[PDB]
Amino acid sequence: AYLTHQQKVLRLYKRALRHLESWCIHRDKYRYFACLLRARFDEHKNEKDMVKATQLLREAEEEFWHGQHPQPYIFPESPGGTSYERYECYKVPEWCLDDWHPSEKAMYPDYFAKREQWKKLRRESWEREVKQLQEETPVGGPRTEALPPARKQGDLPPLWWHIVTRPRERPM
Amino acid sequence: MLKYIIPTIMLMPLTWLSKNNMIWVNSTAHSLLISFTSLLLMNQFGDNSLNFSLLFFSDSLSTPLLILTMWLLPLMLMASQHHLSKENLTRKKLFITMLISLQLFLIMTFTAMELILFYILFEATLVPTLIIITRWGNQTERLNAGLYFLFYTLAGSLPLLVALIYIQNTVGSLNFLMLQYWVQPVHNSWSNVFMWLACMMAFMVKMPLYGLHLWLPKAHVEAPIAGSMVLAAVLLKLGGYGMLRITLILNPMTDFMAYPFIMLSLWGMIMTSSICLRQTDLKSLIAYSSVSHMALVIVAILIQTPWSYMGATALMIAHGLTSSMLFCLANSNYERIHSRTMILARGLQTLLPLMATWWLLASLTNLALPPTINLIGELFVVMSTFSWSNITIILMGVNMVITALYSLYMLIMTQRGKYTYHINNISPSFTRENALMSLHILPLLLLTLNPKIILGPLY
Amino acid sequence: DSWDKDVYPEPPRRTPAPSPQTSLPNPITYLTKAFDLLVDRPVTLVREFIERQHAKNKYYYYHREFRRVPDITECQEKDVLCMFEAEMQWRRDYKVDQEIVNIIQERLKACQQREGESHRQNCAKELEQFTQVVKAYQDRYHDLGAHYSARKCLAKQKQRMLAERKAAKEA
Amino acid sequence: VVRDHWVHVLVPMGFVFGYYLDRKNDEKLTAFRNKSLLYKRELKPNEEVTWK
Amino acid sequence: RWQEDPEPEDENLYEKNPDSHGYDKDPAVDIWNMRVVFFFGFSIVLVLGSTFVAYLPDYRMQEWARREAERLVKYREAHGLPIMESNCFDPSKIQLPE
Amino acid sequence: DKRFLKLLRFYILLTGIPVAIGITLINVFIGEAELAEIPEGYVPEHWEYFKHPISRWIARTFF
Amino acid sequence: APPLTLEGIKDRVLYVLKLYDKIDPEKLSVNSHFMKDLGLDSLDQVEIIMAMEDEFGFEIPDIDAEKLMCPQEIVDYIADKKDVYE
Amino acid sequence: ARQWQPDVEWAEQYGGAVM
Amino acid sequence: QLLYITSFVFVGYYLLKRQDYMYAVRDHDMFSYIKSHPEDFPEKDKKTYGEVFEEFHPVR
Ligand SMILES: CCCCCCCCCCCCO[C@@H]1O[C@H](CO)[C@@H](O[C@H]2O[C@H](CO)[C@@H](O)[C@H](O)[C@H]2O)[C@H](O)[C@H]1O
Ligand SMILES: CCCCCCCCCCCCO[C@@H]1O[C@H](CO)[C@@H](O[C@H]2O[C@H](CO)[C@@H](O)[C@H](O)[C@H]2O)[C@H](O)[C@H]1O
Ligand SMILES: CCCCCCCCCCCCO[C@@H]1O[C@H](CO)[C@@H](O[C@H]2O[C@H](CO)[C@@H](O)[C@H](O)[C@H]2O)[C@H](O)[C@H]1O
Ligand SMILES: CCCCCCCCCCCCO[C@@H]1O[C@H](CO)[C@@H](O[C@H]2O[C@H](CO)[C@@H](O)[C@H](O)[C@H]2O)[C@H](O)[C@H]1O
Repeated sequence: AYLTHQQKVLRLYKRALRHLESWCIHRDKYRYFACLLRARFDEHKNEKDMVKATQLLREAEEEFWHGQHPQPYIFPESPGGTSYERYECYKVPEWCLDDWHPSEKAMYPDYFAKREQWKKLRRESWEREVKQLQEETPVGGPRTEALPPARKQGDLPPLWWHIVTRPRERPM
Repeated sequence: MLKYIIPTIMLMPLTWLSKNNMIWVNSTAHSLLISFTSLLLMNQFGDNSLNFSLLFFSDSLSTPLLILTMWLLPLMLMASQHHLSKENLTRKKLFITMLISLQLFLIMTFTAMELILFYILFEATLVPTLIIITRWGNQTERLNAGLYFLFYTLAGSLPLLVALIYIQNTVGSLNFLMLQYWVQPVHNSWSNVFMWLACMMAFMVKMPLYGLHLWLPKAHVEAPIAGSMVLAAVLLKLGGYGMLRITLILNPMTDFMAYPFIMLSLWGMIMTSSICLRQTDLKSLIAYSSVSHMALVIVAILIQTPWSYMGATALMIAHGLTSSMLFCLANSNYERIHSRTMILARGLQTLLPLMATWWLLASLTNLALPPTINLIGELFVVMSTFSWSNITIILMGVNMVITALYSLYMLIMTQRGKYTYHINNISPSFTRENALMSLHILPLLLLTLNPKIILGPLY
Repeated sequence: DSWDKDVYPEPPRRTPAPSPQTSLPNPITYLTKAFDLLVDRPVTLVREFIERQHAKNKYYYYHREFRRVPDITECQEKDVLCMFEAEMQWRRDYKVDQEIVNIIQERLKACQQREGESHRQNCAKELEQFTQVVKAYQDRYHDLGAHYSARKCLAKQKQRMLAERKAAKEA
Repeated sequence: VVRDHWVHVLVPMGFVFGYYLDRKNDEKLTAFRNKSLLYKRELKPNEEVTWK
Repeated sequence: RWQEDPEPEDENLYEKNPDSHGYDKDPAVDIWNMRVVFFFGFSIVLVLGSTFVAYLPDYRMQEWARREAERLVKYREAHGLPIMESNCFDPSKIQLPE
Repeated sequence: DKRFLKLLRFYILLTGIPVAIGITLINVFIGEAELAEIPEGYVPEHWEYFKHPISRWIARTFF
Repeated sequence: APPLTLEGIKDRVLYVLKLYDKIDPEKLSVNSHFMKDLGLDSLDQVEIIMAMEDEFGFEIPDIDAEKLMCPQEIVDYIADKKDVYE
Repeated sequence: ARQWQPDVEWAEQYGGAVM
Repeated sequence: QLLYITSFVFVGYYLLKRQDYMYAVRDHDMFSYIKSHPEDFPEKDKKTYGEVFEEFHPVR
């Protein structure tokens, strides 16, 4: 796994607490056991033998799998939650506004004037953005998906349009 | 029939002598008038067919096919004029000429009173169809698709020609009206077994019968939209029409010769429906859908009951309008994304809301929602096939389950979900595209109000 | 009335007179009176106007009577001219006999609704007449096939007649 | 009549021509006009052909 | 490698004609082609054709058969004859083998 | 999408409304034929065997 | 649900931190690093994220959560997901 | 995507002494 | 163009006349031969379907 040992323990901790919260339900009850669980992690926090620490983690994962709630609580908009992707059918891409009939664009003379400025800004910045990536990407291509910030003033961060202009989470 | 043959030929001078920019306007306008006049063919009587002359006649089986054939010509011109817009002017006129010659052969095929006349016109449809596919197809594989189509058909037709000429020698006539009164029973013998196979295997290939169906997905994937519309809507029906006429003179031998071909159709319809669930090409899915739907028609024709012929007649018309509509719907997407992959362009209901209504209506007819004529035809075949053997209800019932699964899966895959981010050329539906779908779905739904005119001669 | 009651009989209707045993007013009585005034009267006035326009223009249409022609049993073999007229005649009879079975089925279905919970005892004649008519229709037309004809009909009858001859010869 | 819109009579004329040819062909098939056992009858005072 | 035209970029009819109906690049032809399709397709064939089909005279003598069937049922019940007799042809006209 | 559906309604109603009005006037003012016994020695025209005037007209004209 | 604002998000983010006993509500500021300034460790940071998740009713993935090290970063993260621009 | 037409590699299928 | 039409019709007229004549000859020969050989073309005693027997094959 790409995750370091330190990252693995933390993800288990958060996962373990959430499933514990599903079992307890009542907040006072959950608080009591959450502190006991934090104690178990705090007990071996300073273990320095990475063969013992790795063993402690693997055993902990096995215990979680035996004790996990079969139906854990999920935030409504998280993957698997009851509202996940509920609004994707209302998210329309912004390029659809180019196909609007003139009479449709005439009802928003001020929105479509601002829209042109952004399109101009996108057109003017693109060439610099492409150049910045070329002269920063090591020979052979990128090694990670991390993108650079803008360096000069008046430069926009490379590859920004589809991040800045993405639909709102409540588009309608 | 000359009140339809001559006007159809006049579409050729009209197209060739029309001003350059008016070829599509003039041909479409006047082909619709011919379609309007085709309603006069519905002067049908309870007992006698409509026998115009020594050459041509019309009964309740050929009339709905004749009206479907002439309705389709104006629809293929609408579907064609976009992707041909950059074509050379003369080659536009030749393309339209091939469609006109196909209608001409087809309306004569369905009305020919002499079976050898039927054969010549039946076999003449190959030439315009082959030319359309190989000349105006867009991919390399259109050449192989042409040859498979050509040689699958001739492999069965050449035995058919020998059998028909043999029958005229021993019976004296191949006039269909005469054969109704002079027909004699066919007795068991190896000679009569091969006479039976020759008389039928040409039609089974065009249906197509499962096992001989592999030319059809090839042709569809490679044909232009107009070639797919005629091929699905009408040309497949030539086999069904031929089988409904030729089985008259094959009794009682059809009692036991039907068994292998019923087994292929009963099992084939379940497998082709299942294949539709895993197709990655949209045009190929609709092609395998036709094989599944036409397997019902083969079973119905072979068991030879009054209810099975009414069902088979309705199925052919209903499937003709539905399959043509589905191909046009997939073409409208293809003209945008220029690919036939079903999974490429998703969530289209968001971007093309009205075209998503056409997709819904077309899918519902494909799965045969009551009271559409798609269900009426399908139901009548199920009722009669149950009487033939109760166990068939299991295969018939299963096929309806699978047919629902892939019809809605094709609807869900392309119209629902999230849209594909990088595809940003989905322009709004054109008035041409919307009118094309409404001309498929409205007549299809109107026929529910009066379905007797598509239930054939046994109504 | 407007159809022949003999073809579509209906027993005389016996509706009990109201015998209320409650001081309250019957809601249906008032709704009937309102329906009569609001719905029935204006609907009748429109109809009477229409039937006045029809009276000023009275024209007639007729029920086609087909003369009888020799049956298929009297046609010389392979004589199409005589066979064709016997075949058209047989097809018209076939389509007529389908409608006789529909008339009897309609009588049966109307009886089952009319009698209600007593339909099992009170619809015995309609059931009996349906059973007898379905028997005759089956003997005539069942199993001929999609390509049926007077020839196949005759061949079915002859086979049946031979079986019944052996039935009498056997006893 | 206009050189613009004279081609619009080719197909309507084809229908009339085809319709007329259809009627003529019926004249070649009058062998049994008023001779079928089902339909033969005596002729009305001015009738000369039961159909045509 | 060899001389060849590059594939032309796909074109959008709405680009130079926001009112395009999709039939033609010429706005005058585009509107005309739309009118012939809508008029003849909908106004004529579908509307008049549906009206024509609705009023077809006794298609396949389905009404005549019912009227005739009523006449025979009335006759045979008044005269005590069976509504329908199993023998389709008069047995006096048949001559069984043997 | 809106434009197409307005055009669809217009051209459907372009002949639809005239047809609906004409059918209504035919029924109200002309009416339907009355079933009658064939007068002795009278030979009806083939279109006189139908009831509705529109059906009769179709039979008289086209069939 | 009623809309959020940048100052409203910041007010509630600190409000939750002020009810945590391992943090000194006086030393707390929007720019306090949970590690360098507040003395907390990795395990306490996880619980802080869970508290913010329970506060605003939505999940922050572990890949994103581990990088939120000061209250301002949490405020910025919430505003980005809720499309708050105030 | 414009209509495919035979290229040189395709045409040379027919330029040999035999097929 | 007029010569193409005229020449085709000219040649076609004579071909159609010979075509017709050869079919008249075929009928003339056939009918006289039937006359010359009565024993080989005897009239069939024509039974009616009432008298003839046909086995019935149910379509069940
Ligand atoms: C089943 C009832 C009817 C069956 C009729 C069958 C007769 C044969 C019909 C097709 C004839 C096609 O003739 C030829 O076939 C082969 C494959 O089949 C095609 O060739 C294609 O397949 C072959 C091998 O499968 C490949 O090596 C080749 O690269 C590929 O192009 C040719 O492009 C086609 O010209
Ligand atoms: C798509 C594939 C379809 C496959 C369908 C297979 C159907 C099989 C049909 C078998 C019936 C063949 O026909 C059957 O054989 C011969 C004809 O030579 C007939 O019998 C005749 O020849 C046999 C020779 O063995 C003699 O014994 C017999 O004296 C003679 O009358 C049978 O009375 C007939 O019933
Ligand atoms: C009973 C059968 C009836 C069949 C009816 C068929 C209807 C078909 C409608 C097509 C209408 C086209 O009619 C059109 O008229 C104008 C002037 O008259 C002609 O001329 C026009 O050319 C161009 C359009 O290209 C115009 O910009 C110009 O203003 C005008 O001069 C067109 O070349 C012709 O196309
Ligand atoms: C509105 C769209 C409808 C579809 C298009 C159909 C157009 C034609 C519809 C009606 C045509 C008139 O229909 C015709 O009316 C006359 C009534 O004068 C009838 O004629 C009948 O009544 C008149 C007297 O009133 C007498 O001539 C005679 O008693 C009788 O022939 C015809 O039998 C009928 O066929």
